[PDB]
Amino acid sequence: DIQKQEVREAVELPLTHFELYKQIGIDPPRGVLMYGPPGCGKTMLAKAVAHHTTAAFIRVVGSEFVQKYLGEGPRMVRDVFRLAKENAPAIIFIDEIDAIATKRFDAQTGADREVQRILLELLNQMDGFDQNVNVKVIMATNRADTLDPALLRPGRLDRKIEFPLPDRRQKRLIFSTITSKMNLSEEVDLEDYVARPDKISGADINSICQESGMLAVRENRYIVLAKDFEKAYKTV
Amino acid sequence: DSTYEMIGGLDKQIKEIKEVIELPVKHPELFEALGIAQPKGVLLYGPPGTGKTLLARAVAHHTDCTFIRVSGSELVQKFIGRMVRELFVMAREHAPSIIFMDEIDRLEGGSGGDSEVQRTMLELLNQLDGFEATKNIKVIMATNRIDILDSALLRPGRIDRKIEFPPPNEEARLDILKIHSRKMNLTRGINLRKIAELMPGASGAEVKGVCTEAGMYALRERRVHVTQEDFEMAVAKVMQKD
Amino acid sequence: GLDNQIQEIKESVELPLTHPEYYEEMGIKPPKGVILYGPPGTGKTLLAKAVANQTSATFLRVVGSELIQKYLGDGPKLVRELFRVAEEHAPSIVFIDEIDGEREIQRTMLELLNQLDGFDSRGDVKVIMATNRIETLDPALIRPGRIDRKIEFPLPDEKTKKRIFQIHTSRMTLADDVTLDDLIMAKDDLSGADIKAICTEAGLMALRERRMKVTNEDFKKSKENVLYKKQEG
Repeated sequence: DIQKQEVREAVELPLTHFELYKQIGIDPPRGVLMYGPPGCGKTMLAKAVAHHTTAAFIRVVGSEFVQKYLGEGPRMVRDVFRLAKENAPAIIFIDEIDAIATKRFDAQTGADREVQRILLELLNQMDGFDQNVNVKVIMATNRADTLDPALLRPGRLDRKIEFPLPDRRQKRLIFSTITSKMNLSEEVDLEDYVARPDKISGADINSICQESGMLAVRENRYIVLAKDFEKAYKTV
Repeated sequence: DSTYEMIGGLDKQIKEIKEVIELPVKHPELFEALGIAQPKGVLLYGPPGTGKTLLARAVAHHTDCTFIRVSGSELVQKFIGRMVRELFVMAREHAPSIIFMDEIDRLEGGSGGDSEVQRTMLELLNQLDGFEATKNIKVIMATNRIDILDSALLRPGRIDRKIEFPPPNEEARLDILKIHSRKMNLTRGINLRKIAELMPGASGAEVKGVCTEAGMYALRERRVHVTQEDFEMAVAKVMQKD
Repeated sequence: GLDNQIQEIKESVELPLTHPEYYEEMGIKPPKGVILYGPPGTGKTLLAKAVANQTSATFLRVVGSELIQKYLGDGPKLVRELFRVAEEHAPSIVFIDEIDGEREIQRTMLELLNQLDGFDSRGDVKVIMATNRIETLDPALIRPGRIDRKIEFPLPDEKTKKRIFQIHTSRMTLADDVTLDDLIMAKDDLSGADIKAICTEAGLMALRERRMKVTNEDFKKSKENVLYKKQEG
């Protein structure tokens, strides 16, 4: 009863109470970091938080600004940030940061140092805009060792929701929010069907469930059952 | 800016460092009667003193010189720049300057690029050790974190300066905490003396830990003014991680 | 206390390219150079001995041999570049300081041994070797480099440190109680940067009270920091 309260008061309360932080003078932290090479994720929590509120959202592919341009970067991130702080409150999900957070000694590859200057440039602009900015910026990664110490430095990412061993309550939550849109029954149970993908580490479990929906969409069986779950697990 | 009104508690160490840094500033005539040269620099090893950079930016702010770091933590990494000669050209044009690395304070790739930066500053110390373009070019190391082993190992105190800095003055715990309380909205019925003196043993980062970890309870209760009970809870909130 | 030594080795190193009537007509031709070493090392003692040649000449300074272990075993190619640039820059003086798998180190050490001797090169430039201790290096490097004469660093003969102290204190202000015999006699195996360091910190410590004159009690009081620092580790 503390994770949903901390994340709740750390997501929905700062979203519409900026003037109160202007009064008390404390910047609300918004950076939520996800990690863990076994569990890919980036879909259950990204689409869960991205779908708990019926508003606008602007997602970006990990290579949305890599166009070897030096002057187009700040214009792109400045335009996205200004339409995100001016158009509507959106939760930007930045993915694949390990490819844009790598340093290089040789100056001949100015595109890598340029895109890390873009990532560090928005990392500095979010620091200068800590005084109640009208945008939420969540971030996810899988290889934090290659990342720079500026990303994991405090003041930027104050929340680190890991996935080492989720209890049964988190299974009822993250699996209820995904079974509420699918055809459930009395036999549908994904507790062992999520314990086994923890023994044999498999990525994008939610995408594998979507593949199970692609095998159950053949109009041969209305309610998805264990045959498509275990079949979708042994095949893909 | 971070002038003397935003840093305090090292009166003896600034009284001792004015002859290392402030000597070529206002009294360079002692070169004949004394015979001094340009040393490598100075460093402060130990726990983070909550202002390890405010002192370099303070002496640099009073020297009226520029602050150009190497790692480029805040949009100053590619603005100047083999990316090794442009720093020496800007150091030649801007003779008064203070260098202090802040971002550096996997073991396969991180020590690869970080080893390229270490080789960069090593060959820069070879160029500055061999020849010299202009004066007032000094580098300052930062040993406050755990992953700092190259600067503490390569600088034992044989041809460089060393300062024992576990117990700076107890003002790194008290009066710079008062300074960090001056910036934020502070009430008038607070007593930072007892709550600042009753945090021994753990580390020297009690200032930033109690402020930043207290902002979560000042953010929870949404109090317009920070009370002493918030810092009292922050003491436990930072001692739980010990 | 080394004026006759510095003029003996000075004549031993200045005979090439200067005073040619007693260099090539009589047939001296020592086309190998000398090898030096200092027990305190630090490069300032040997730099203060070889600095007499840096007055009116061209000098080259290569300190340390770390450029071989810090990278892949490229070999003696850099020594060959220094050899061709020394041939293109014959009016110069070659000086190497801080000379400090295994099958490659031995073959590049024998290749450097034959290269340093110069089997296919006559007298074109002088090469001077320097290191911390001559006992650590292999004695095979003696015949190519040192074929004329070698010299060791003398003892505190109370005249070398007295002359250096006079040069450093030619314009300084010292009190009458500041004696010299206890200083030049108490010190043992200290370079010029040590006496210059204790004089520098002595004047800087005497500056704390706006005193333009340094007393002997403040000089020894400043010396307590160096004597205590060298014995701490």
